[PDB]
Amino acid sequence: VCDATCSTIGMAHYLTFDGLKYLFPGECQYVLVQDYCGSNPGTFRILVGNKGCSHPSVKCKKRVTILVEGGEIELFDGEVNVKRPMKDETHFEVVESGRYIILLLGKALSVVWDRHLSISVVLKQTYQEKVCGLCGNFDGIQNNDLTSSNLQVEEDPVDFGNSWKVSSQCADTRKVPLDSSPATCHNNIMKQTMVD
Amino acid sequence: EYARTCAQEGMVLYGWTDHSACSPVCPAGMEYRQCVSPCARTCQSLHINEMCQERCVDGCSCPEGQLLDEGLCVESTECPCVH
Amino acid sequence: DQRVSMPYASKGLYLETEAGYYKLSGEAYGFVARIDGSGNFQVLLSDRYFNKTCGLCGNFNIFAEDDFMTQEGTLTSDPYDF
Ligand SMILES: *[C@@H]1O[C@H](CO)[C@@H](O)[C@H](O)[C@H]1NC(C)=O
Ligand SMILES: [Ca+2]
Ligand SMILES: [Ca+2]
Repeated sequence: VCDATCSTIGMAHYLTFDGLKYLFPGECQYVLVQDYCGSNPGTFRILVGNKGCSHPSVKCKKRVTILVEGGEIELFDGEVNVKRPMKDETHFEVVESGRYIILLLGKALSVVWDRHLSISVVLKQTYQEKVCGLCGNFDGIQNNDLTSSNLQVEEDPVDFGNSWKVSSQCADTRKVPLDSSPATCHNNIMKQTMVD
Repeated sequence: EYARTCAQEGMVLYGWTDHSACSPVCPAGMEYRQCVSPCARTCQSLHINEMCQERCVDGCSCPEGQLLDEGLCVESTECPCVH
Repeated sequence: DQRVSMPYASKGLYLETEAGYYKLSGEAYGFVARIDGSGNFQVLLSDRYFNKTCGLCGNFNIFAEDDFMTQEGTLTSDPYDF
């Protein structure tokens, strides 16, 4: 079994480990992936937080706070910041090479950041259903990645990620009416072809 | 006002409303605490911690148990589910 | 004019309730507003506007006597016409 990979393709889209693109425009902070899931120790708690990102635009500068080995290292605005160094510094590593920030944290964990929006965490064969969050469980089963925090599969992802917000009192997102055209391309068929 | 104005300066006061015979108004189930955390552990919440290192803010909040659920204080046993 | 529900988070302004009291946070723009049940406006504002702002809550300088500088900019003794 190979090494799976989350992703945030664009502003509000999410690709699971087992592979499931889904749409989720959010504005609160959310649990992308963690280990503290059900009946586990709960080593790492990768989080993500966007702001003004329900509608993609030049806005939506992401914030990412990753919580491993009792540390607090986070990133946004081009650079990474250590708010609390973690204990075992030996596994720590940062490779600013090319356009990316490649970022290891251990034997079976690695993060990649395009400096702009994308979040491509890479997990090894170790876990095999030891995680949960917005990327699913990493079990191989591809249609059980929408197991909400209240432990049931949901059919509608906009309700799913609402189950994974951190601040349980911020504004949950709105069920958008479904259409093939976003706001600008809505009734702008001319533009809609040029973009196509 | 004088309570908060001192509190903002970096020196907070405590329990002054106990004998003042005036408490600020709040809805049912809550009354005025002083220096409650903003991250009120509510009912339908994820059990994560040590992100809410924010400063401490005054205001009214639930009793010791009686978790928040939709603008009221309800006992922790009866936390519903949502779908 | 369209009455919206609450909470509400558009355009980087999180419109939330805290401790049973309503809050409007503009941390990107460096302010936090709120109201209590009785109705008491409060504005926590970032030191970025030190010596910069001027309105009804006076300038964010150190001095507490000069902070009536009118919309033209005039130290007016009166707290009323200001
Ligand atoms: C405020 O700005 C004015 C005009 O630039 C300057 O003359 C003055 O020294 C400043 N005062 C403070 C307290 O920064
Ligand atoms: Ca799965
Ligand atoms: Ca002043």
